[PDB]
Formats: sequence, structure tokens, C-alpha cells
Amino acid sequence: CETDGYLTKMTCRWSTSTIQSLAESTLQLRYHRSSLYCSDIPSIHPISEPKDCYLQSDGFYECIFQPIFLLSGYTMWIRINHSLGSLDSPPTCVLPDSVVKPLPPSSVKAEITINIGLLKISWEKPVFPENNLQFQIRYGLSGKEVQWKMYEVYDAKSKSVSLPVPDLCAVYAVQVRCKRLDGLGYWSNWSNPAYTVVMDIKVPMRG
Amino acid sequence: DVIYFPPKILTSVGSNVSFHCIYKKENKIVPSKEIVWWMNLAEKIPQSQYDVVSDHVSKVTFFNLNETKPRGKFTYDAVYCCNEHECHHRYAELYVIDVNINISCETDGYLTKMTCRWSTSTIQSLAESTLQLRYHRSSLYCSDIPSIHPISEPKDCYLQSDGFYECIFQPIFLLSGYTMWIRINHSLGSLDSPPTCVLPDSVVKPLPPSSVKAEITINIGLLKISWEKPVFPENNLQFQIRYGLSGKEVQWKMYEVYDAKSKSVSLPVPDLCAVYAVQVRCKRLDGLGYWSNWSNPAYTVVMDIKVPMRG
Amino acid sequence: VPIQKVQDDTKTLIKTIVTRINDISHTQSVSSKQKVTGLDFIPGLHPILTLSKMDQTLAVYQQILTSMPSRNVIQISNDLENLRDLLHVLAFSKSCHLPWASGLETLDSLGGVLEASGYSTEVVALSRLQGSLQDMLWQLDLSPGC
Ligand SMILES: *[C@@H]1O[C@H](CO[C@@H]2O[C@@H](C)[C@@H](O)[C@@H](O)[C@@H]2O)[C@@H](O[C@@H]2O[C@H](CO)[C@@H](O[C@@H]3O[C@H](CO)[C@@H](O)[C@H](O)[C@@H]3O)[C@H](O)[C@H]2NC(C)=O)[C@H](O)[C@H]1NC(C)=O
Ligand SMILES: *[C@@H]1O[C@H](CO)[C@@H](O)[C@H](O)[C@H]1NC(C)=O
Ligand SMILES: *[C@@H]1O[C@H](CO)[C@@H](O)[C@H](O)[C@H]1NC(C)=O
Ligand SMILES: *[C@@H]1O[C@H](CO)[C@@H](O)[C@H](O)[C@H]1NC(C)=O
Ligand SMILES: *[C@@H]1O[C@H](CO)[C@@H](O)[C@H](O)[C@H]1NC(C)=O
Ligand SMILES: *[C@@H]1O[C@H](CO)[C@@H](O)[C@H](O)[C@H]1NC(C)=O
Repeated sequence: CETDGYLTKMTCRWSTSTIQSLAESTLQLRYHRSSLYCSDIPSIHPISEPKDCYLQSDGFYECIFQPIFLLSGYTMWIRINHSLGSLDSPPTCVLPDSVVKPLPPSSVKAEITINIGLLKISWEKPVFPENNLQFQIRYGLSGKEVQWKMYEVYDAKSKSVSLPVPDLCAVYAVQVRCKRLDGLGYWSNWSNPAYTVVMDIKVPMRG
Repeated sequence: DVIYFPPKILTSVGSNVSFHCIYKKENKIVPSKEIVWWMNLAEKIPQSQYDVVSDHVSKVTFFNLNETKPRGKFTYDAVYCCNEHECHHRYAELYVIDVNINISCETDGYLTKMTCRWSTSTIQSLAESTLQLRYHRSSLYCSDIPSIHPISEPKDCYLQSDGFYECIFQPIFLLSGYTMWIRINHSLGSLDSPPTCVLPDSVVKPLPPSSVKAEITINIGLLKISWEKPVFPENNLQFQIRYGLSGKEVQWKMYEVYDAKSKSVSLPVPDLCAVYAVQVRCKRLDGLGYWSNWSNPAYTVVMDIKVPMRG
Repeated sequence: VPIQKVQDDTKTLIKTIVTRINDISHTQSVSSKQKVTGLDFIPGLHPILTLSKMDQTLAVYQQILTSMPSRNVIQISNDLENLRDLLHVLAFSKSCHLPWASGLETLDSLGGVLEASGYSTEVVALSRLQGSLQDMLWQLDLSPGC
């Protein structure tokens, strides 16, 4: 499962209806909730509440939880329920906090530093999540096919970076994405591309 | 502890609204000198509009009120009567909505139907309020002089797939005055749209001309295009003919005749032997009316015009 | 679960709830220290130091928010429940017992006030909750006793 940037709902799917061969069996999803984080010790909860939910055209049963408890542990399993008996799939632990993928960073602006001849890229931290994050930079020469050379940033309060380029006049294009620093999380999506404008960086060296 | 009058107000954009308040505390009335007003519990109303009536009642008047944003479930605005220390929980509601909804329609070429429409989906200040049209047909011409116009009668029309509420009329008079407006009712009161009129005779859009033909003149080199005058209406009018080099995408060009008497014109073309497409559009000479819909495409046949100069 | 994880999770939850409160279209600038005659039962104003009053004010906020059926209040209450559970966990880690506070007897006076006016209740409750949570974040660093 994955939590949206707004941290308002949790969505996920199970992938056994099409890939597996044994059809003709009613299937359902059961979830159990604990106030704290789910225990590291393994156990199956005898008490469960059914969560009936629909199917997607791709064959993946997508269904959502509209209200979400951010820091409460969730235990889910799939119940195949045949004519001659029933069986339960192995359980799992899903924590909403350690799952949310952040929204893409906004207001990406790129320009060429004057009298220095370098490229400076600025960004704005997304509103959610409130934890310290890490960023990733992609840039290249504009064209039908663009070459991507990437840089990694491992700081939280750094809102702008300056990095070198081999040519000056050519128009560049940059895109940024964010990810939680600790490691529990999903990478964001690339922001809207930013374009630079050619400017007189320095005086001509020779006549 | 606080009594407000009037409690609810429903006016239009740009109106001029007044409010009053009475404040009591610990069984005593604070004098009107210390009374201040708060709007939306966010910004304080300036003292310039504050006026004093007596030793117990002070009133406020707003100038050129704006629209009200839809803030969640709540759709109204709050105005408070406050001492400089505290503010009571009782507030007076203030509703305002826009009345500027445009209207326009064309007298069809058949001179038997007159259909037009009024949209409100873009407007967000109104909700759960019935809407109904009004009209009037007594004068021969409009815009003679502004009038109070008290007499009115209802009508009816239905919603389409789009939110633009089209309505269809039945036989009309080509020379008459038609002043129409929309009306507003709400739980607090009622309002109406500003009046306007449309003249059916001056808003006629002619039907597209038929029997359009074009062919390059022989031993002349001049492209002559032939058309037919639209049957309705009968007023003098101007022809715009649009033509270019036939193809998937055509480099069109524009030429416009100001004489209604002329029914064919000649013009040299750059390419002597090529497929050509011409089109015909119509409009009123005086400028009162609508452009017509585009005629059917017309073509020609490539065939030799003059003797080749060089062997 | 290590205690430091709970300690940082409390701050993260408080910041998340504060940011969520700062998104509502009514309480952008309404002040957190405004005085209202009728609305005196809403906790706030004077600061609190002990965990007993902490759970008390959190419970009153939860119950006053429960009466409101708005879409964006349900999620705030859901986060407040987890915040209260984390506070109980921290109190247990502090080797002191905290009883589960019951319904405050002054919240039944809200019946007349809610019917008389709802906008004032919304604005005051949201602003006071935001201020109390800012006080939460500031105070929790000192690690006070039970
Ligand atoms: C709402 O009430 C105003 C009364 O005047 C209002 O209160 C005064 C204390 C001032 O703050 C005014 O600015 C304010 O509008 C109605 O009349 C308006 O009065 C003002 C008087 O100042 C008119 O301004 C005058 O206009 C001339 C010519 O343009 C200017 O050179 C002067 O500056 C002069 O003051 C103003 O034109 C007049 N009308 C409007 C629309 O403001 C106002 O009509 C009314 N609104 C309604 C009924 O919708
Ligand atoms: C499984 O199927 C049996 C059919 O006998 C039914 O009684 C039972 O309720 C089903 N359990 C489900 C759908 O979870
Ligand atoms: C990124 O794109 C994917 C498309 O596969 C989408 O499912 C996901 O929601 C997007 N990320 C965000 C934060 O919207
Ligand atoms: C109405 O909105 C315009 C737009 O900024 C503003 O200039 C004007 O002061 C507003 N009037 C009132 C009474 O708020
Ligand atoms: C709607 O308008 C009609 C008149 O057209 C009026 O009689 C009725 O009371 C209005 N509804 C309201 C004000 O709720
Ligand atoms: C012209 O076009 C409009 C819109 O495409 C259409 O309603 C009308 O019937 C057309 N007039 C003709 C085809 O004469």
C-alpha cells in the first residue's frame, strides 16, 4: 500500500486473481487494527472485520481506506474460501507513516550564476511529510533526446545548490524529486521541468 | 446578551448595508463610545465608518461589499459587535450574490424561433435557489428611456447537457421590444437581474448561401466565383468570400466586397493549374446581426486556359 | 520500541496536526489568545505543565471535536487519539500511572452554544487547539514530570 502526499487515505491492491491459475473461489480482505505499532513478534489475530472492496479493469483489486490512523499498526491477509473449506494467506504489517510517498517539490527555478559561470537550482520543500527529507537533481541539454547526469543532496536546510557545467550558452532543463532521509518511504514524482534563459555571463575573453 | 438588527441581510454586489448592535455586560450597558466592530474575527473594521447614534446604540455601514467566498459548509459572513476586551458568540449573517448574468440570442433565419440561454455553473455564490426568467413585449423599440417596468409574467425552460440553460420561444414579432431578466429567491429574501433588451430585427443571422460555384475564366486568367443571395432576410448586406489552394491544409486569404448588387467577382490566381477551394460567408451591411455559418466547399476542374507561350 | 522513536514520533505528529490545522480556510489569522464571553469551557489560555492536565485538555478537545461532523475534523480526531495513546506510552515510560480520563461534565453545556452559533465555535476551537499544540511542542522538550 501507498499513502498520498496529503496523508488522507491509504490505497492498495492484491495481485493473485489473474497471475495465479486456480480460479472459482470467493476472496475477501480482512484487517485488524492496534493502537500502537504492530508487534515485531509474529501472530495471527483471531478477531477480524471484513472489508469488501471492488476490482479494477487491469485485474488488480484496488480499494481504499478513507479515514486513516497515522501511527496505528495494520494487519491484513487474503482469505480464499473454497467449497470444501477455507484458508488464510500469510499476514503482514503495514504502517501508514513508513509508507507515504511525498508530493513533488514545487517552484523549481534554474538560472546561470553571473561572473561565476555555474548553474544554481532552487527548490521548495513540500508541505508533507514533516520529517527531514533528501533530494535528487537531474539536468541535461535540451533536445529531442536528453542526456541525464544526476547529483545527490543529503541535507535538510539546504534550499539551493550550485554545480558546474561544461558549456554556458546552451539552454538547460532541471527536475527534482524528494524522498525521506531515513529510508522508509517511496520516491516522489518528477516536478514540472524548469527552463533557463541565455544571459551575458561574462565579458568576452578575446576580440 | 447581544441583540442584532437586522439579523439577516441579502443584497447585491456593490450595495450599501448598515448594521446595529447593543452590548451589555455584568448587568450594565457599555457606552457606544467604546464599541468596535470585528469582521470574520480576522480583521478589525476601521473606525472611519463607525458612527454614534445614542449612548447605548452604535451603528456601522459597509461600502461596496465584495463577493463572499464559499468557506466549507458555511456560505455566509459574520459581523461582530465587540468591546475592546471580549466578543460575544452571537453574530449577524450577511449574504451577498452577483446579479450580472449575460443574455443574448439571435432571430433564426426561419423568423419563427428565437432561442437563447443563461448559465450559472460558473457562479458559485448561489446554491439551492430556484431560478426563473421574466420578459415583456409591449414596446415597438427598446432603449427609448429607462423605466421602472413593474409589469412582468413568468416563463419556463429546461436544462441541457451543458450548464447553459437554453430556452425556446414561440412565434415572435420581428419589430417589437423584448426586455428580459432573471430573478433570484432565497430563504432570506429575493433579488433580480439588471434589465436589458434585444431587438429581433437587428439580430438576424442569414442562412448560408447556396449554389456557390467557382471556375477560372477562359482566355482571361481571372478566377470568377458565383453565388446566390440568401433568401432571408431582405436587408442590404455585405459578402465575405474566403478561398485558397485546395489541400489537406490550405493557405487561406481574405477579400471582402461592400456592394450587395454585385453577384460575382474576378481575381487572378498565382497558380494557373491547381485545385482551388472557395467559401462564402454573409453578414449585415449595417453591422447589426451575426455572421453566417460557412457554406459548403466548392471546387473546380483543371483544364487549359490559354495557348502555351514556349514550345 | 526504543523510547527515542516515541519521543520523535510525538513531535512529528504534533507538527503534522499543526500543519493540518493551518490549512483550514477559516482559521488563517484569527489569533490564539482571543477572549470570548460565552466560550469559556474550551481549554486554553493559561498554560499547563503536568501530564494529568495534558490528558484532560486532550480529552476535552477530542470530545468537542466529536460533535462536529465536518470532513476535516474526523481526521484531526483520529490523529488526536494516536497522540493520546503516545502520551500514555510516554507516561508509562516515566514510571508513573495515568488514568484514562473520562468525559468532562462541563461539555454538556455545549448543546445550546452549538445551536446558537457554529462559526465562532469552529474558529475558537481550531485556534485554541493549534495554540495548545504549539505549547505542547515547546513544553515537551523540557520533559516534565507526571
Ligand atoms: C454608498 O454610499 C455612498 C455615500 O458616500 C460614501 O461615504 C462617504 C463617507 C465616502 O466614504 C464616499 O467615498 C462613499 O462613497 C454613495 O455615494 C457616493 O458618495 C461619494 C461621496 O464622496 C461620491 O464621491 C463623489 O464623486 C465625485 C465624482 O466622481 C468625486 O469627484 C468626489 O470624490 C465625490 O466625493 C460617489 O460618487 C458616490 N457614489 C458611489 C458609487 O460611490 C454610494 O453611491 C452608495 N453606493 C450604492 C448606493 O451602491
Ligand atoms: C465462505 O463460503 C461459505 C459457503 O458455505 C460461507 O458460508 C461463508 O460465509 C464464506 N465466507 C466468507 C465469504 O468470508
Ligand atoms: C506518481 O505517478 C504515479 C503513476 O504511476 C501515480 O500513481 C502516483 O500517485 C504519482 N505520485 C503522486 C505523489 O501523485
Ligand atoms: C474588494 O476586493 C478588491 C480586490 O482586491 C479590493 O481592492 C477591495 O478593497 C475589496 N473591498 C472590500 C470592501 O473588501
Ligand atoms: C421563489 O420565488 C417565488 C416567486 O417566483 C416565491 O413565491 C418563493 O417564495 C421563492 N422561494 C423562496 C423565497 O424560498
Ligand atoms: C451552422 O453551424 C451551426 C453550428 O455548427 C449549426 O447549429 C447550424 O445548423 C449550421 N447551419 C447550417 C448548416 O446551415
